[PDB]
Amino acid sequence: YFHSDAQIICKPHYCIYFQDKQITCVKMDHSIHPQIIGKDSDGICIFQKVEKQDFYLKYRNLQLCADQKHCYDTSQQTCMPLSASYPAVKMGGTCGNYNEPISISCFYEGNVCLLENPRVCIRIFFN
Amino acid sequence: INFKTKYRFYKFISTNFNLQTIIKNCNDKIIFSTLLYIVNLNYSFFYKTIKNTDLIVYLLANKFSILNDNIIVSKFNISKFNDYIKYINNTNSIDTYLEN
Amino acid sequence: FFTDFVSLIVLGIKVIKRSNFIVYNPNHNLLTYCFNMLIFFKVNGI
Amino acid sequence: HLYTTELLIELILFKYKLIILKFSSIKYILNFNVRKFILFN
Amino acid sequence: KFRYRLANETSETFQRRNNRMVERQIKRFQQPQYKHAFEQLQKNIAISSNSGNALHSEYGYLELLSNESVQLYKDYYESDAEEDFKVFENLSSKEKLVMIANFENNLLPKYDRSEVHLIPKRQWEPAFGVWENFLYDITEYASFIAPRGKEIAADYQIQSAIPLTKEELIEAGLYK
Amino acid sequence: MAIRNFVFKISNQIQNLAAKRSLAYLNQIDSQSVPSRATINMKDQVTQMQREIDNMANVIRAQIPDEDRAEFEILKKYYVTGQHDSLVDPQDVLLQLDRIQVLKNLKMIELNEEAYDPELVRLEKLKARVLLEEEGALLEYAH
Amino acid sequence: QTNKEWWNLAKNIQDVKCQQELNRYNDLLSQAYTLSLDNTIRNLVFKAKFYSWLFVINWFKAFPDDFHPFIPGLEMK
Repeated sequence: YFHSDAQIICKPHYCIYFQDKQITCVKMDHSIHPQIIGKDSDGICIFQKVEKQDFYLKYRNLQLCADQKHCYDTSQQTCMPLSASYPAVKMGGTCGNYNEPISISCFYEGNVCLLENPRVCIRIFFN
Repeated sequence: INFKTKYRFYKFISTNFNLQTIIKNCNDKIIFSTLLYIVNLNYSFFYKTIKNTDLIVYLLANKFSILNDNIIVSKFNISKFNDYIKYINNTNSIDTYLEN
Repeated sequence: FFTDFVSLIVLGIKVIKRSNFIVYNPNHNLLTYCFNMLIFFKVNGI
Repeated sequence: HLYTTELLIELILFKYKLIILKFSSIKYILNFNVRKFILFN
Repeated sequence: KFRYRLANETSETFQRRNNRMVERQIKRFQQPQYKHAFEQLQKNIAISSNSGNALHSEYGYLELLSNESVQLYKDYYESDAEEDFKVFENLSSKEKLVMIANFENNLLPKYDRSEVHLIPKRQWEPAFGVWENFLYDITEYASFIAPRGKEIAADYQIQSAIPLTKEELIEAGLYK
Repeated sequence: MAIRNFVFKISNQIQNLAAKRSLAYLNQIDSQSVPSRATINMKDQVTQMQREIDNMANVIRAQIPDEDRAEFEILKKYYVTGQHDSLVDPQDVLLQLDRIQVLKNLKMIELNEEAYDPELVRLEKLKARVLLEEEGALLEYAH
Repeated sequence: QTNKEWWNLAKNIQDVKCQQELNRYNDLLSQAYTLSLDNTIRNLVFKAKFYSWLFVINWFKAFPDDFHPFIPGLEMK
């Protein structure tokens, strides 16, 4: 079903019947990465928050938090659990990929804050 | 907490701000989230008064108003001896005239 | 505390003047206002 | 904090100053410090 | 030799050589770099008047003094085939200071810059007492009289460095 | 009024002297342009001092072993600007120094140590120490 | 008329173009005066005598910091 999902991704997505049936079958099969890629590609046409969140989560190859397989089906909105999971994933990502540059370059935090400060009023300067 | 609203703000930030000069060799999602964490850690005293997104847009707009591409900014406290030395050594009149 | 920020360009391309800042900032302020309303960008700007 | 961090800062500066002193003389260090103090005054 | 050039020259020869020197200096001061240096000199007068330590804007003007003195020497003595400028090509700190000692800004107003500035005086209120009037006078001095005096004195100091423009020199009849 | 005028005359002279002290270098009112030179002299001294420090590092950069250069640079940087910046973590500077020391020891292992089992043991320990992709359980099972 | 140690010290020194700046490094360049002597009793006695004589002859020479004819400077470099 991965090839069919990839083919449907090239054509019009999120508005069809055979594509919806293929997506339902893939979600039932519960693929590891092919399902995530299909969900990211199909949901790109209709809105971008869910598709981009799935693509970013699949960039790190996160097998856990499989709520996306059900949330992406008829994703007219976002559930509370899905929103909480996405927020937690983003916060973990920023924490990790901010601690990593500090380890690589100890002056990274000093640089960025000094890049946003110079062109401000005295209100931000006094801080 | 309004994931689409946060993603809409991220899309606006990426649309008009390059955002790649600040952090290299990474995706825009990581850069945006890292900048959010930095501003949260350093600008909560203004979070309690003005909006998070408003402050972020103001800071990024000013930073890229200085120049779109990479800049190197060094701060000095003229009242201190070491910082005054660094300030009067690094700065040049030629560079200032040439707008460098 | 009062501090002086010295901004230099690694590329060497010239920075833009203060009037260029006062031109650049309102453009993105208006872009954000079109994006979202009820914000107070102008008050923060001045 | 504010005590262990300052001890670590002092230790790192001490390591650098030991590296300096290994490849330098006492007279040169005294002259440099005297000139720096005169500049500070 | 350059400090007492007039002693060795006649009146007419001194006039010719010094006119060449001053004309070339005037032409140099119309360049964008010198104009920018003087503009930044005037920009940070308020900040620089609060400390004896110089700023970057102040040091931009001071760095031009050595090269300006060297160029003045070259302009006055360009006729001398016995003069070697390769010694001026590179100088030490002491030599640079020695050259700076003989620096003159020929676009400055040559007349006396001393002036009288009137600062309004507060008249003692008969209603108030001695202590209340004294407190009012101290507040007036620390808020108005002292800033006015500081501004006047700083303006007197800075105005003895910024030159007249070519247009002002022509208007006053001091050039060409 | 006479007392106030006398006080203002004293204040006027004091303010003129204060502005002369803090702005003598701008103008050539003083004969031979003395005070200006003094301030310029100061700048020279200041510049020299900084250059001196840099030159010292260059000397040390040419006499230490090639393996140590990076470490010295780190320390040098922390002596120049790292300490004065409050947003730079001395803990992270120390962690970076420890990582560089671990890398140096790993390179030292490649100097023909000729230890059959200790080579693998130390390689695994250093890989898991600097938090590489290799897991600690990997070397635990290897042992 | 210099040696390898002084040349190394001076080549590691850069961005110096006036003799005053190089005079600022007079002690560091004077470190090039390295004596490859032994630690025996006779060599230690000779070192003591030679250092005392150097101190006396420098007292009689009496040159200031800025005039050091025996410490090579910018001309050699």
